Amino acid sequence: GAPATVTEQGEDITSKKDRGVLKIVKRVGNGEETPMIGDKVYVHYKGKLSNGKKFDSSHDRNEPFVFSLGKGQVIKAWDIGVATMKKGEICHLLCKPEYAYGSAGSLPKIPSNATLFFEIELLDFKG
Ligand SMILES: O=[N+]([O-])c1ccc(O)cc1
Repeated sequence: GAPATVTEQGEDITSKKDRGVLKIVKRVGNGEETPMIGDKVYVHYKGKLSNGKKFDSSHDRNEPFVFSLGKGQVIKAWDIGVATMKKGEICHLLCKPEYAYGSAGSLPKIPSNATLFFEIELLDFKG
């Protein structure tokens, strides 16, 4: 499935090149510009655990998730991953725990040492 495919066929987008965050672009977005640090970014997404369970989805909430890029308001993999996206892009990210919730996890839904899968759509970004 999609998690396996990004695990096996994704590109390492980390600065450390430690394969902690792997990406596949599913839909190419618009132009060349990506958001900048501090921008208000609007995304639709779903997240799955390695046991197949969907632990989060903005589509299911009928509202985008909104955050300021690069401020640690989201897991490291998102600050890194979303920063690589063009407006309109859809990508898959495979995030190892060191770029997600680590050994702590996030009660109740994210276990310790969890590798996470996301599909993310960048809807808009604004300074
Ligand atoms: O990926 N993330 O950092 C998130 C995004 C939204 C949420 O409700 C929880 C975690």
